[PDB]
Amino acid sequence: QKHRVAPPPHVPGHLIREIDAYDLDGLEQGFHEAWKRVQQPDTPPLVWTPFTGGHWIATRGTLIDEIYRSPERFSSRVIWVPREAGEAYDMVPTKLDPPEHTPYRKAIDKGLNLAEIRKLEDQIRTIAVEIIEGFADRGHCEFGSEFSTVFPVRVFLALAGLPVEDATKLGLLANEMTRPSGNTPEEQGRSLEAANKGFFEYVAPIIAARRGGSGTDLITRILNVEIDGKPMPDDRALGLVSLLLLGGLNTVVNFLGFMMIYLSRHPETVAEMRREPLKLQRGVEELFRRFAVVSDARYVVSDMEFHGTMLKEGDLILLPTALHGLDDRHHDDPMTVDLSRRDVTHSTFAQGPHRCAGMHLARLEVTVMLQEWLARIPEFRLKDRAVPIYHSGIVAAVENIPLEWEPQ
Ligand code: HEM
Ligand SMILES: CC1(C)[C@@H]2CC[C@@]1(C)C(=O)C2
Ligand SMILES: [C-]#N
Repeated sequence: QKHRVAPPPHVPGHLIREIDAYDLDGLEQGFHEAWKRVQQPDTPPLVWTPFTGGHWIATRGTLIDEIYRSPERFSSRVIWVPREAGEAYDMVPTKLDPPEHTPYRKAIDKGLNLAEIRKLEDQIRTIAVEIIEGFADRGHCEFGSEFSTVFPVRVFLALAGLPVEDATKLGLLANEMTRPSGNTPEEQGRSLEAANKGFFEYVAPIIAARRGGSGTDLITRILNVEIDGKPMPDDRALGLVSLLLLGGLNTVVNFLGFMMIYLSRHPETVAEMRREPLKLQRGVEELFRRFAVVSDARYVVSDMEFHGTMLKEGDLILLPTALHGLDDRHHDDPMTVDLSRRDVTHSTFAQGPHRCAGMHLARLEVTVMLQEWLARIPEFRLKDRAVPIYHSGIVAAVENIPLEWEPQ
């Protein structure tokens, strides 16, 4: 049974669309495909759904880009749907607007800037090689459970100086953040609250131990960046370290599954990467354009008209990032990966002040993964008749990716 809310007075009937972000119509065919069903040639730039507590959805790339770039009009004070979950959410600095956001972002950038990420290339490569060597000779693997859920997790836990045995409990918390359980807004709110608390409980002793610490790990490094001349307060630190884990341990995992399903079905595209290593390197950003996974929100700061649509203060707008990179008004033949595509503009990492702090790390993980994968398993396919299973929410997920190849 689907929970519906009645539309508020300012939402006209002709803009209503029954879209469930947590269980999209057509999701069994794929997450991207399911969002693309929403983006029809004449569909309005903003539509309103009665599901998930009632909210807007931006349906075109130009709006998505603009909203992310405009924090004075579209605040991060709520970035999740339903509102109850968004109000429970306590991660830093994603809940902050400038100027409060800026010193926390500066602190994160001390650890995640491109020059720092470059130093990690060899470590990341070693991890990828070790995992791939476990199955390359075998001729098959279930890519989700044996690679995509393993590689980024080992990379990030190593970088954060945390034990690998914590991966399972952290993954469970992350799943309830990005796809909270429940069939009511209030239930999903409670699920998010519990997961967010679980994170805080995990990180609290780590913060206490690493304040003023001598560790070289990512957490010590970022934690000990001063905020306005003083140590970061406890409340902010909890949200900050939690966010690092949430993003670092999960988002790339999901991206890799979608990417690899496509590649498994497009041997010609894989062959291009194998034959031209620079095409692989220069083509990674096209993969980010094509396999967006985040759909999050902003809070309308003031009553306004935006793209011909009346919005009220407090309205939530969901931003399905896939609808920028895959917008046929921005990219011709948007569902094909064209490694030589010159314009790859997308909002896979969002835009504006919150534009993904981990984006250099994401790009490097994917680049290293492809290089080491193709070196050891040059050709591969999805098992005949296999059906991946898809999940939609604030971050998309996919499982059951059985690959097969002739060992080289
Ligand atoms: C495929 C990989 C990734 C994707 C698609 C992605 C996507 C995003 C998006 C869309 C945002 C903006 C959220 C918003 O403000 O509404 C974001 C922010 C962020 N991401 Fe990522 N991310 C990825 C990887 C990573 C990694 C590996 C990390 C490592 C910790 C990370 C850390 C962060 C942080 C700290 C923010 C908040 C930045 C701020 O608020 O200033 N991300 N990410
Ligand atoms: C939606 C996000 C991708 C963004 C960074 C990590 C994430 C899960 C958040 O909680 C904010
Ligand atoms: C970002 N996750």
